[PDB]
Amino acid sequence: QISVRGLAGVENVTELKKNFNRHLHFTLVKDRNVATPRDYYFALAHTVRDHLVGRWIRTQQHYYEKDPKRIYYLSLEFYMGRTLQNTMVNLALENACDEATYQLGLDMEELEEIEEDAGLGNGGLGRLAACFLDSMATLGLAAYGYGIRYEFGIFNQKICGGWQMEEADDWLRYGNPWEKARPEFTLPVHFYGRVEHTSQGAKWVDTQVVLAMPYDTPVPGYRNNVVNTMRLWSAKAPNDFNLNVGGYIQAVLDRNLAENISRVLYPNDNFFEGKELRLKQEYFVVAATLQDIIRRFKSSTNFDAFPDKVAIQLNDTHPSLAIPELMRVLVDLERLDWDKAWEVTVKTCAYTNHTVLPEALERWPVHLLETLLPRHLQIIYEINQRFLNRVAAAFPGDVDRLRRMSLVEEGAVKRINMAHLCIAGSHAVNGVARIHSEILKKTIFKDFYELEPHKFQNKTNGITPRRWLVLCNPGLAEIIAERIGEEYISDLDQLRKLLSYVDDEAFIRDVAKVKQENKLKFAAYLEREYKVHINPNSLFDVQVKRIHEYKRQLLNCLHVITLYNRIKKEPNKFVVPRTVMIGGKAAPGYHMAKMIIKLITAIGDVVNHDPVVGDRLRVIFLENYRVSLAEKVIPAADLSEQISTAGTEASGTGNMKFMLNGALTIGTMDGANVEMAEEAGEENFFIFGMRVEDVDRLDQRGYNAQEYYDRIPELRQIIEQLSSGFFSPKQPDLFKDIVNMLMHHDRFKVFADYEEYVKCQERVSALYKNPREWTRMVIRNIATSGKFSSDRTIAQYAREIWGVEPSRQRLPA
Amino acid sequence: QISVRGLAGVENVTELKKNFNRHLHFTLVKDRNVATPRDYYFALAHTVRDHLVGRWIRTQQHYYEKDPKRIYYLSLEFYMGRTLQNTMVNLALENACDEATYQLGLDMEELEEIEEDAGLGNGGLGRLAACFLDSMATLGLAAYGYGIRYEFGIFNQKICGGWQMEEADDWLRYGNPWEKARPEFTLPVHFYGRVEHTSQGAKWVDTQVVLAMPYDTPVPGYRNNVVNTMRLWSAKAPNDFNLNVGGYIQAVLDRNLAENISRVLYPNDNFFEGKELRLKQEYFVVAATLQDIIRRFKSSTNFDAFPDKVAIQLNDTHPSLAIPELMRVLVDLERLDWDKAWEVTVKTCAYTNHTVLPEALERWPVHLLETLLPRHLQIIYEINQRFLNRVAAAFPGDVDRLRRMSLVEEGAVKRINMAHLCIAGSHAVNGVARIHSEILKKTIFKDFYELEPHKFQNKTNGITPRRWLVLCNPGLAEIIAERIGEEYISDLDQLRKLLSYVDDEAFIRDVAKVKQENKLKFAAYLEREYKVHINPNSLFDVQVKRIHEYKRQLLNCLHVITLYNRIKKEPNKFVVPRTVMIGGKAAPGYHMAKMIIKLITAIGDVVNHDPVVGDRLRVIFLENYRVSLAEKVIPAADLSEQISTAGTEASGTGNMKFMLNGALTIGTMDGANVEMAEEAGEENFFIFGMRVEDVDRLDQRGYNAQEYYDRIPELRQIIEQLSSGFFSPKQPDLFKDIVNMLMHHDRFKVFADYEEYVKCQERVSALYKNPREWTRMVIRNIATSGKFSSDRTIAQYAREIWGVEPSRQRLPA
Ligand SMILES: OC[C@H]1O[C@@H](c2cc(O)c(Cl)cc2O)[C@H](O)[C@@H](O)[C@@H]1O
Ligand SMILES: OC[C@H]1O[C@@H](c2cc(O)c(Cl)cc2O)[C@H](O)[C@@H](O)[C@@H]1O
Ligand SMILES: OC[C@H]1O[C@@H](c2cc(O)cc(Cl)c2O)[C@H](O)[C@@H](O)[C@@H]1O
Ligand SMILES: OC[C@H]1O[C@@H](c2cc(O)cc(Cl)c2O)[C@H](O)[C@@H](O)[C@@H]1O
Repeated sequence: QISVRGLAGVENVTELKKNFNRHLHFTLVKDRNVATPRDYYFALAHTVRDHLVGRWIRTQQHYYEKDPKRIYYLSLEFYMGRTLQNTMVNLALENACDEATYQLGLDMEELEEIEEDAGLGNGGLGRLAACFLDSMATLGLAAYGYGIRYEFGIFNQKICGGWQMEEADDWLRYGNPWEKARPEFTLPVHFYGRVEHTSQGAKWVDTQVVLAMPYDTPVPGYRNNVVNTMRLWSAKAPNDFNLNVGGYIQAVLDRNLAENISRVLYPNDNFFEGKELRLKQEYFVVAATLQDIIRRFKSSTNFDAFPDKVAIQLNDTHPSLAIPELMRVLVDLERLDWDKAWEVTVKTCAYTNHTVLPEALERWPVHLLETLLPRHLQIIYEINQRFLNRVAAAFPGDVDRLRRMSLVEEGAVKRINMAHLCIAGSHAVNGVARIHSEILKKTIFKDFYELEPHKFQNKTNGITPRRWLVLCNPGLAEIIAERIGEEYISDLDQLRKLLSYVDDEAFIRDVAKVKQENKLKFAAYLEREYKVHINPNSLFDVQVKRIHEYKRQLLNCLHVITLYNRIKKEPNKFVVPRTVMIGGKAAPGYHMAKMIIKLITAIGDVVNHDPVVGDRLRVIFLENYRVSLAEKVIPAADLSEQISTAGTEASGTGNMKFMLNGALTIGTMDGANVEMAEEAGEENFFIFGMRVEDVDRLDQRGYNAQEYYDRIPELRQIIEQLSSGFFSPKQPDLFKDIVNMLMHHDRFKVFADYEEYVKCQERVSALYKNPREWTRMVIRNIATSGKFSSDRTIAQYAREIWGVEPSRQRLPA
Repeated sequence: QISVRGLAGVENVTELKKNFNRHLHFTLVKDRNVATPRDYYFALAHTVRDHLVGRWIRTQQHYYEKDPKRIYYLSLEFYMGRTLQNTMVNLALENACDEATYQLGLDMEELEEIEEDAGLGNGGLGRLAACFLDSMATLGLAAYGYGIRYEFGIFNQKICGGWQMEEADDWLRYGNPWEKARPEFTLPVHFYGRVEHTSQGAKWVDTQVVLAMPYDTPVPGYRNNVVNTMRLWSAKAPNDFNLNVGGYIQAVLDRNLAENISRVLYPNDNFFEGKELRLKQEYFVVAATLQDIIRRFKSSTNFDAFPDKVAIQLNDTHPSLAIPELMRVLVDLERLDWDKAWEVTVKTCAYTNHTVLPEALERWPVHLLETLLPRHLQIIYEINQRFLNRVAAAFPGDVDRLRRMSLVEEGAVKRINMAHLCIAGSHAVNGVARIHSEILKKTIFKDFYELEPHKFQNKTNGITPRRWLVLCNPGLAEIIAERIGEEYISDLDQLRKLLSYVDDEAFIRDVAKVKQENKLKFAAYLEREYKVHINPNSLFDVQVKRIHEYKRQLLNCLHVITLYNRIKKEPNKFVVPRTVMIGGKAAPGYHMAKMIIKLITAIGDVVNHDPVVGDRLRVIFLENYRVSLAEKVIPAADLSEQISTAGTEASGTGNMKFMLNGALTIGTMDGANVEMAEEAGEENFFIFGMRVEDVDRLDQRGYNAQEYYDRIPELRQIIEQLSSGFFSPKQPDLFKDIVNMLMHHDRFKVFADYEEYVKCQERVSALYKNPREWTRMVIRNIATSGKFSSDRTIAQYAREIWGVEPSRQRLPA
């Protein structure tokens, strides 16, 4: 049907059809009379997978023969989403499979909706890892993603009575056709025990053993025939584990204890929970990965060349134990001296920071590490002593600097600062957006920047234009390719050529048409799957992301209520119609976030059923926000809400997704928003609110929310409505905690940005009244979004951190 | 190479080779440079499996269209062993795959040794179910095996310092290519809760739900293109199971609790352990199976025809809850009246008893059933009341009969006698050998036989000649086929034609040659895999079976010691050389059985290292006895030890395996031994010891072991050796418990059969001195083993219990 989706050749379609029928018969053991739609999905999945294997084998054979420097990307999260459509896109199979299935009497889109998301991440950090894997394969890098194969990913969110309910994401229930178990590469991981010192150094003994079994998933590059590997570890008990009948039966049942390590993803985003099971997960991934790395390195004695052949990227502090584990292996097992081992470690490891929020920083209690990883604690202490000796020599007499920079934090409970460990043991440390990286050098890591300025870098985040344009928005990808060709898909900077079409009436009409089509289709989805009615002609105002106080869904709520109150005051006055969509998951233990979800639904209940409002304002909570839902709602959006308090969102990536898909942005100068506005031009962005400097000034003075309440009558009305029980008539005091936090304990200064936000929102509504100029501004956004391709980000990591040159050259098919 | 293994056609071998390479590439994602021998096994397994699927689909399509009466065989155990070779045998693919793999540079036998046993059973009862499935498919019966998919089967046995150590049988580690998960047929199973009474009968409410997910395994018939299904249930938690972060994480981890139901096989053979987890397993299999049965029946309202379309066979009392569960479904859910429901239940269900040992009888505490299955207890009480009302009318005034026949046993703890339940609710009750079935009518079920004589039947056990001749002993199958053709494989009675070859010198030589080849190969195995040296010219004296006091491995031990003592007394006297092999697993909590294993190894330690003995006597404990080991050792045996105390081994099946494979039998007149001796003629069997009547006479008098000790000097010497520490010099009192049990607490009268046993063993050694007459007696055994084919057994069940006619006709290929 459409050009960018590849060729549907006669020979190809015929071959796909016969292989589909083969899998249905031999693989699924069904025929067309008994087959369920899920059987049809699996038949297709297996058919597409067959096209990967040849390329997968020859890519790994290529790396063995050429022996390039290998990149190891260590992460506790890979938010992959669905794999079927992505694989077709990267292999140029989409139109062929579409034709083949059509001739078989099947609708491919319907089959695509059957695949479960691989939800092995919480949000931004997990999705970044997924985008990065795609870009690394597209840029021909010898890269491996290493993580944990969680049996249960991020929970499925159900809304009951306006409240979030969690249910287990049993994503492996029906099987996963994409993974390949590799039990032959099973490795032992050690826990607990004690340290013995001998003539030949230290020994870690009396340990409990857990097995790490790898599962490999192919990562295809974009039409370059490269297929890289994501290797995820699963926890397995050894067969003599804990080994009377009561005794025997119980010993077998106790195997669950060891295997619980890979059972479940911790569902916290941007929040540190110091639980032992989480620490076990962090060591488990690190210990198994490093053994696998060293094994592969030896199968090429001399560890001097290790940093020339290995790069390890630490995704946040979660895999920080890689540093003392590499030291442990090199010193204790390989018998290298400390200084040489440390040189290798530093040159091998690099660290990416993703946050400045104090509650998100990993600080593990010494007593935990003492019991679980006694040898690693000893290595950490020795690392600390030697590091502080350097600090003392560089800044003699500065005793407070020593205490500030220490990896060991003193107090009620002694803790290890994992961020401090990562800086000490890495040759590079980067933030994820220009303003974020500057904040790191100016504030939390200032002392470290003063000691080693060369170590500190910026790598602004990006998103993959394959999943986040071609896959989710084919209609937009097509109208673009009609004008400038297909080359932009792997060179997103080419979108700048679209600036010469900003006055082209044909193109303006096509951009607006594609958006309208996306909006209509998404409006149908909401009726079909959630029985909700929306006006497709209204402005689609959307904030989708995890529920957090810093992301200020509450500020959005205040604006929504303002619009409702202004309508009730002057009902017969014209307003630009809006559909306000807010979606996202709250961490199960985050009470305030759960209260915010309830508030949103409570507002919808009042607003959506007021006859006076009509279809001029609708408030909808998007249930179970996840990658597959993002792929639907993002192409349908007109307005992207990126309204975190300045200095709190390290980068954001959802912002970049909306920009690429034809939405305009209302946002603070926070994270990547600053660079987005710089690229598009500030006149083509709806910027409002305090800058980081203004937040700082307010904190020095003291933030007093009452001041805003006293001086803004519209704001006072909202607070009085919330307090009195307007949005909860049966439970008048339901929202007392929210009002209290806003009035007395608001770390994120919601009131302080309220006035500017509302006024900026008025400017949005005014522009939307003029479809032609709205669309022209949209075109200027899409055209300047090229910087935010993860291909650019990864090319920067490759050249400036890993010391490898990306390649766009095809491998033979 | 050999005829019975089928044709190796040019077109077939070429097709097998290309499909092998396809699977290696597309399925295993390997090439010939990286492939492990395990990859080669899996490539072959997948290749052979492909040939099953067409037949599997058309068999189940056939049953849908023809709608025959369906046989449901309910068992907690299916001891399947390996599947690859069995599948090749039944499909006539063995020579073709042998040729195909040879041309690929691979040894097929080596690949076959890589497959794990499916060890989902303990011994005789589990293996019987497996043999039965094979025969039901070979006889074209619409039959389904229903059980539990245990994650861990029977433990692997390791011998350390002469002691049994258990380790988890992680048989699914590498995956199981034979099974097909069917999550679409997932069914809910209820536990706990309470009973509410309404206007419309009783309701079972507030229950905990566990999901039952089926996995289907194909069961091929012998060259008839029939492929039946074994459906095994796996336990799964619902997604809202148990559904704060501590709270959230723990709730997910607690899913293990529900899923523990299918985790592990209880490793007791012939022994009742009244544990709650076992009760849950029994209900789980019953509840899911019955829903599946009724679903299939409705997909053909009127339950009058239910018994015409459904037969349920209960394998021992383990699935006895099928009776009250069928009543529950019919009465509570389908709203049938009690009397009509009961009529249907009785006509549907039949019960097979496998034991008379009191410790093996299932008697569940009322308090357990009250908490776990409150509605079923109510139904059981009502069944009991109505049954006892019939007893009271038939035998008026006989109050003690009422108490004896009651399903409810009074005492310290009230219990439900599950055997009594099964008789009441079944239209047929059978024992597993003629003497066993007579013992049932004369002793434990005498009252029930008096009430309903028509209900009681015999069905003598059998074994499948496919696995237990063609598969494990191709050389013997071939020399037989050369003389009488191939028809005997599915009509074992034809072996009688071999009686006309008992004086044929060519055949005599061939039978002896095949045995010698088997012995040599097995002697090599022991060196290669266990570093033990044996004389292949010695008599192979073997007792393989579970370790139990009733099976009297101890009596064997006494004979072994007697031979050793007689050699030490007259060293320069000639004796027929023997290799005594004893193997089998002990239940983990069975202390005495574990002591017997230690005794056997202790005897070996002394005997095997005495220079005076030389290679005239060797004692070897066969580690980890299981189906795959049985297939090796049984064809290599000369003498089969079947020496249980008369009246204790219900049938035995190992006995039949040895008879078919050219070993002579030394045995008591117990279980099937009686019928074996009757078939072959008593002169061709080495019978010794007390008959059942003699045991009874001894019990009436009082068994006094001291009498035998006082009157038999050879026996006295052995006991004094055991007591003084001759077989345990470092631990003189190690075997004190064994001596004590033998002297004071021997339920199985070991001493009473000692004299006759030793004298009978002398007659064996004498015959072995004359190879020609030994072999002629062997031929007379093999020739009369036809009765003990499970094809005969199943044909009898079909005609006399299930009311269906077996068929030998091919389905179209
Ligand atoms: O984003 C994944 C897919 O979503 C599809 C898609 C988008 C929607 O807005 C709705 Cl409501 C349903 C749907 O299947 C798109 O049609 C398809 O082009 C895209 O590839
Ligand atoms: O019983 C299974 C298989 O056992 C094989 C077999 C028998 C043995 O005694 C030993 Cl030691 C090893 C072995 O692989 C037989 O050669 C083969 O004919 C048979 O099919
Ligand atoms: O770098 C990817 C994203 O990581 C986010 C992020 C930071 C963090 O410490 C933990 C998690 Cl789970 C996470 O998603 C940042 O908040 C966001 O600014 C950034 O865009
Ligand atoms: O019927 C098969 C076999 O079942 C055996 C048997 C009986 C029983 O109650 C429980 C188990 Cl696990 C078992 O294997 C009998 O002991 C044996 O005589 C018989 O040959």
